[PDB]
Amino acid sequence: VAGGGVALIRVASKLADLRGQNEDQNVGIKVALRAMEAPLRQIVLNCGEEPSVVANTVKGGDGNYGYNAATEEYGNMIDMGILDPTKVTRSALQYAASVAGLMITTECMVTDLPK
Amino acid sequence: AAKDVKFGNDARVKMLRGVNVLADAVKVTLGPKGRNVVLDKSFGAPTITKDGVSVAREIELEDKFENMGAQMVKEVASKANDAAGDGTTTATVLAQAIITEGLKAVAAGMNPMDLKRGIDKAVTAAVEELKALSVPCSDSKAIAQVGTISANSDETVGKLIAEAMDKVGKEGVITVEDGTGLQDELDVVEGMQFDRGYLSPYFINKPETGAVELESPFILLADKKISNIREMLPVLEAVAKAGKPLLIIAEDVEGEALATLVVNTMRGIVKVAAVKAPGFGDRRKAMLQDIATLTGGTVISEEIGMELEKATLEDLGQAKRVVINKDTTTIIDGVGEEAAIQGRVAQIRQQIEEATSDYDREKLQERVAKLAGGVAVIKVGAATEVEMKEKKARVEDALHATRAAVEEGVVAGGGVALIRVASKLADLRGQNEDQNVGIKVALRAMEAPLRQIVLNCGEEPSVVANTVKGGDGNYGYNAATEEYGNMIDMGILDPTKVTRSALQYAASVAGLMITTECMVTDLPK
Amino acid sequence: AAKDVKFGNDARVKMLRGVNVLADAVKVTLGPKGRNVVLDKSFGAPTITKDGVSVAREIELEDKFENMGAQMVKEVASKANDAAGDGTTTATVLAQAIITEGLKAVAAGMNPMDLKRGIDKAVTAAVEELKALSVPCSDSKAIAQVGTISANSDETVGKLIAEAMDKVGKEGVITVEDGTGLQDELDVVEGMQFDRGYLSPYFINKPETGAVELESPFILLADKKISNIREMLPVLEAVAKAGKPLLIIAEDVEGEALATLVVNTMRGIVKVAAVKAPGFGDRRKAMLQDIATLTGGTVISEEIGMELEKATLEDLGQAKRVVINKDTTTIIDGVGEEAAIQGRVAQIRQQIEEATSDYDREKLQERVAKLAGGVAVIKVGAATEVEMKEKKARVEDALHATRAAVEEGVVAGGGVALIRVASKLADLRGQNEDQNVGIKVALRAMEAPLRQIVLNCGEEPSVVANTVKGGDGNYGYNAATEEYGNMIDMGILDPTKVTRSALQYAASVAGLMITTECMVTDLPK
Amino acid sequence: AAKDVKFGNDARVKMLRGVNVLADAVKVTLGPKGRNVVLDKSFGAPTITKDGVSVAREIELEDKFENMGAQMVKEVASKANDAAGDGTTTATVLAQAIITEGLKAVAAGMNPMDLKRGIDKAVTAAVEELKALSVPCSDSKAIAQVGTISANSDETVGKLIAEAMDKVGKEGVITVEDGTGLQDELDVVEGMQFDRGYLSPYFINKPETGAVELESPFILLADKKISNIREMLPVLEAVAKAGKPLLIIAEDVEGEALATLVVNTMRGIVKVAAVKAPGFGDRRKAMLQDIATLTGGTVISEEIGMELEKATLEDLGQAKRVVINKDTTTIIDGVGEEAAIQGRVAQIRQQIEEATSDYDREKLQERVAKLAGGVAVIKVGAATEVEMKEKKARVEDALHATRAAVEEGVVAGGGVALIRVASKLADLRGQNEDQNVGIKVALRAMEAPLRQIVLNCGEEPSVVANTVKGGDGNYGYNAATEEYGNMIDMGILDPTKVTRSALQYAASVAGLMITTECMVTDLPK
Ligand SMILES: [Mg+2]
Ligand SMILES: [Mg+2]
Ligand SMILES: [Mg+2]
Repeated sequence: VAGGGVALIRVASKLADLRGQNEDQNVGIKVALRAMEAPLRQIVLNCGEEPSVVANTVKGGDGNYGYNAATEEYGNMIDMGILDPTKVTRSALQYAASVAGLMITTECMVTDLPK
Repeated sequence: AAKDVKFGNDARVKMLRGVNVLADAVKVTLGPKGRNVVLDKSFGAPTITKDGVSVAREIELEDKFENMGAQMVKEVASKANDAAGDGTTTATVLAQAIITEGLKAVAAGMNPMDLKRGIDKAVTAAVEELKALSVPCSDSKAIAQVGTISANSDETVGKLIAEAMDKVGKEGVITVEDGTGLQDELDVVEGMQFDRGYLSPYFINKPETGAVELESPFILLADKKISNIREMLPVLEAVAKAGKPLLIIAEDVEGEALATLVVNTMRGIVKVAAVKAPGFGDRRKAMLQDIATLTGGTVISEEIGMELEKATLEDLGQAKRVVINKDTTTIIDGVGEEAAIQGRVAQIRQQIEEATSDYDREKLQERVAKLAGGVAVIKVGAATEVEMKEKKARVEDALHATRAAVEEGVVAGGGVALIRVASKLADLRGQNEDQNVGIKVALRAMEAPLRQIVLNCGEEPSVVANTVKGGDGNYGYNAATEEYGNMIDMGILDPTKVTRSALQYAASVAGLMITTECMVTDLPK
Repeated sequence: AAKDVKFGNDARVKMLRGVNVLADAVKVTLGPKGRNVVLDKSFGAPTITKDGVSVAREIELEDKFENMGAQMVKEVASKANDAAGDGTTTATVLAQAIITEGLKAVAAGMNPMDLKRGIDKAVTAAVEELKALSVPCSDSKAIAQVGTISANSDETVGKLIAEAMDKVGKEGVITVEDGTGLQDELDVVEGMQFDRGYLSPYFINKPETGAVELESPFILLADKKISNIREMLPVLEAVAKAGKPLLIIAEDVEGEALATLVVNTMRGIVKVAAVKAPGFGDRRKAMLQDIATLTGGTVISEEIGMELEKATLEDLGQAKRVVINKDTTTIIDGVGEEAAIQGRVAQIRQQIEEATSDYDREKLQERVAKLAGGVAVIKVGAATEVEMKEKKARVEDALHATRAAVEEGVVAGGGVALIRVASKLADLRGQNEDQNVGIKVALRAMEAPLRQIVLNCGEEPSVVANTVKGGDGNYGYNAATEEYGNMIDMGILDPTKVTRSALQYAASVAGLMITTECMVTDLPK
Repeated sequence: AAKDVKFGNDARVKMLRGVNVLADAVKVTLGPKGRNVVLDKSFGAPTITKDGVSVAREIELEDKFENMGAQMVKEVASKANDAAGDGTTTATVLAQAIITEGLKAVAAGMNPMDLKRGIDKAVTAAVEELKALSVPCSDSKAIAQVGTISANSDETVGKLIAEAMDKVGKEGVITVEDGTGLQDELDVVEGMQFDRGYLSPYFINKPETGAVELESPFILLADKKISNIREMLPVLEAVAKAGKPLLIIAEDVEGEALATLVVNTMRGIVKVAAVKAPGFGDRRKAMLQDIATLTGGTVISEEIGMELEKATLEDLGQAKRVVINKDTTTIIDGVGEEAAIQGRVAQIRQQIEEATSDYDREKLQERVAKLAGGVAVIKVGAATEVEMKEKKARVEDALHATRAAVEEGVVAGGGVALIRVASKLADLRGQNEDQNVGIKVALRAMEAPLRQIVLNCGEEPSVVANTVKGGDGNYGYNAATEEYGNMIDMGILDPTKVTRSALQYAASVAGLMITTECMVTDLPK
């Protein structure tokens, strides 16, 4: 799939109408969708460009169209040769959401005393 | 007193921390989705306001260096409001932006003087671009539209202002007063206006407008400098008995005399205000006599051998109303006989024929224009007193906006005019690299107003700013409705004078602060 | 002075901490099982009260930001009591609930302005739902019932109020005085009432009601602004000799004149009160002559050339009693000749015939209604003086409740009306998700009054709230008897005006506080 | 262990503080009027040195972030000395200059990556300019001149080096040893040199040159990785009895085997050093056997089934001297019979005939050149032992200088070549403004060496720097004599390799440090 973090922002854009059983779940959805932009924005931030503007333009397009962070031009990311294995992007998201879900639902922590 | 002296970077960051407190306090109120500021009053409940000027007045800091920084920007930013009736907040936000990026550059080791000269070059260029972008406001239809937009989409206000400007002209004098019923009124009366403000800000009795309003006052006409109250006592006691306020127009009031009249008005033993007589030299003496004839008083000139001690309340002229602000004094409805005034006018026109110089003819022509022209008086009517006072305020505010619109036109509001103008000056360069940075500092600072407005709305400043640069002319972002289009058509505009004044004043103080190497103030204790 | 400036979340928590102190102090008194609050005075034993208004006025906090928070809610919550005679405590509890949940949402990163817009939309909807829920109070039977319920199940009070409103009408003026024996009295006399309150809260001599009562006072009628005490010395000295109190009705009393009169009354050398003249412009001059004919005084207009220094006792009008509060001035039993008043009335009924405008005839119809209508005077009787004063208080309190009930009807009390209306607005939405949260904040806040009442009773708020939502109409939980049923039937009700006013004022200040980004106050020391 | 983590600017100023301590300590020694640094050792009187390398090795800081800054610059600056035999101090002063100005730019808000790319572009360009400015050093006359200048104007040293290079060629191997009397000696012996350095810096027994020098050592040749010392014990014990040092040439020596050998050498129970065998794969196996034939030892290959435990003293080869530094190993005067070596050479020349590939022939030709070529040995003679050791040091130092001069030529010394090259790159630009600043940072940094030299002399850096830019070519300022002229003619020069290496290594770390956003280190605990 398209690399440079645009695959995650692409699929998040397709899931705007996704809802759950209640309002709390709906927020949980929007939290996840908004988090899927974090990789792209960070890549763009490291380049010294505005994350908001690039994220905005990438959402505008469809498919594997995105922002090549190296050359600072938009186009088909697969064609330009900026890609990731689907397994990588999938795995990264699922593992991220796994630990995030556990931490959000943590009410108690037990550890040894400072000294 | 022993002084605390700071230098260089140490001094400049103190100023910057001061300007930040001011700017950050005022800039929250900017735009249609502007936030509230709560101002404390230890005699009742606190004020909740979205007026950036009200907030600015309150700002004073404990650190004396930080305070100096805040007071410098306040001083200059307020001059924008004095000129155009708007854009103190804008001037403050611009100043913050220019100083912040200016000091970054100074720390990067660039010459302050070159930075200043680069900023100034970008501003001169930007002002010319504002002229180009400006849509004129000439015909009565347009005057009504601008008055309507300025008065919160109220067509009755636009109509009032247009009718008033039709009576006395575009360069005419227009007053606003309380109405006496539901009906609005428009009358022209014997009056005059000259460019002399109050001689103390402590005389202000209407703090909203920042002006002194005297109802049915006596006017003292002195052709001397009053430094002592000793010579004023027989006159002050004769007006205290008549129980009416007093305007003094002298060559100057200063020293003992000023201080005493400040404290008396504040305590409220006698309501008094003071302004310099208009002009200087021979022409001052002549204009004092013009006001004398208008007001039906006699000038008390020490040159023919009159003393202020022997002055009686017969000598003082009187009008229905006087309004003084920081720059101007307006005398409204003088009690002068039409015989005397028309006689004075005929006497001036005689001198125009005998005048040898062009300069002399022009000066005499602007004296006759004052006497002959008079003063328009808009009485604002409404159903309830609360509605009447509210509408009056909108009329005064719209009047100032429309006056400014007539002078220099209108440009896209919402901070769009500045960002548009800045986008046209990408290729502007200076004498060296340091000046080039000074330019880019200014151009980047011109986005600050828009971005802040967009930030207050809760939208991304960068994205909006980006889209607005894409278009051309008066195309911009309506922050209220969240749609792009022609800003003038959508009715979001500013007088070109406002935007111009805000930028020039902002760049003035910013340039001075960037080129400050030393500060001196009293020590904390 | 140097200021302390706070921003954003840091500022908003301070205000919330402040409102919590106010709300928590006042809300303990809410409901039939309300708790006592002990208020300290350093002249005697401390006061024990269940009056939330008494508690609120005492609350002032040391932290100047926290204080500003408390004073803002006090200011606005008190306007609920001014309008309807109840619901300051309710407004405070609502304000706390809206602010708390509002600020949680702001911290979650939702736009304050949208939250406000959502709250406001929920309120507008809720007010209409209150209109729908409202049971009218028209017939004199119903009036007596509401008066009885308001006066702590005393049927004598209900009868008194019903009989009074039967004589002077529903929109008639009704006064309450001390009785002269066991029997109650009811008399209609020459009188008037206009919407102008005291010009200084320091005139208040009956602090419980928060009102100025003057017994057999002279009334000064001046058609000018009084700024100096110099011009009212001959009149004040003439009033001191007669040893009667003085009411001043002028265009305005401000500055040194106001200050001097405030101090004089507090020292107690002369008892005086000042109010603005009713209306503005030409209509003011007319109404100032109406009170002149009623009292049997003459207006001291400077327009036809009369001075205040040449005003004797005979120029002042007089009445048997004047009652002034924050909004209203009532003139009771004037000494005007029936000939003069009936003549003035006939004169105005002449002008109604010659009136061209509908607006002119309705304004003249107001003035005739005041002069012709007069004022009802209830003299409350009892066995002892202690019982008499106690009953009088309940009559005044029930009178305001009944007046409000006549205007807008009655709804289920005990905080049930609010929770009922909130349950009907589950499907209300706004323009975006932020506004939707604003709605849910408001809806959830409307339960706060009920829950607090239930909490004070020692029952579970969530369970009761749950059951009340289950039912429909004016079915609710009687907190006194711990039974469910028709709240109106069980005699637990509020005037619709009270509940409405409390909600709208609560939402007003809450909306402003949520959209506050900056606060400015003096420095701790 | 728990870590201390710093980010962004906070991290980068720490590194700069660390680099400053290093650079400031080392840069005082720079130039002909360089100052002394006193280095404390707690076993005698302190060292007084003008050797910037000696100073650098001592520098270690308490603050762990500052230390990291210093250690990074040390690490790479030392690579300059490894390559060319000079310019660690120059590399350090350059690095300081690039980092200082680089971080000023980063704080001004310029993209670190672009700054780095601008710096790198300026350096690539500057290296090309150095090649253009370079005067070749080819003929034997020039060899002697450079050797003389490098050996402190001693013509005997220049001749010695020239005569040595005449014997074994320009790409020949040359050693320097202690003399046995007054006369100098030059002999060519059976030896070899390969590009593998010590496997631990703790093997260094000559800390001044930073080298391992073993006298009459045994050489162990193992075709395996040695991880455990257990397999080494029978060989180590046999060597301890003969009482001679041991060189281990294996595939690799790591883990417990390395650690044990490090501790044993530092204790001094057996003096031992370890290096990797040259090359990799099949080429490695062949070259191990080349060393075996040369030293007259046997390769212990586990491939054909030999164990290291059954290795006796006869299996080890021996030479008269081995010299190992960070990059190179030189085996001097092996005890291999001339029959066996010439036989091995003849055997390889046979394989050249049978070789099909050109790559194979070139690789075989390298191996023949090593075996057949041998090693030149200069024995330096003098009257006293003190004079002999002193001259020997100057010869070693001049030899490295001359070798470098032969490879890439010479350019103007005294920091002139860098300032000259920088002056020719004024019009160099990049892809954006950030890269342009990156270029100007680098060009301005290239002046740092000259300015520091001039500062140490007590003259004004800016004035001298200004004059040197005025001229062209190898015209510059002789800091010793305070005269301008052709720097090469005056005999103030540097090998082009030195100046090139110093600049590239300086820019290497400066680039990495500028583009650092996070640092991780252990806690102060
Ligand atoms: Mg304005
Ligand atoms: Mg009440
Ligand atoms: Mg060397």
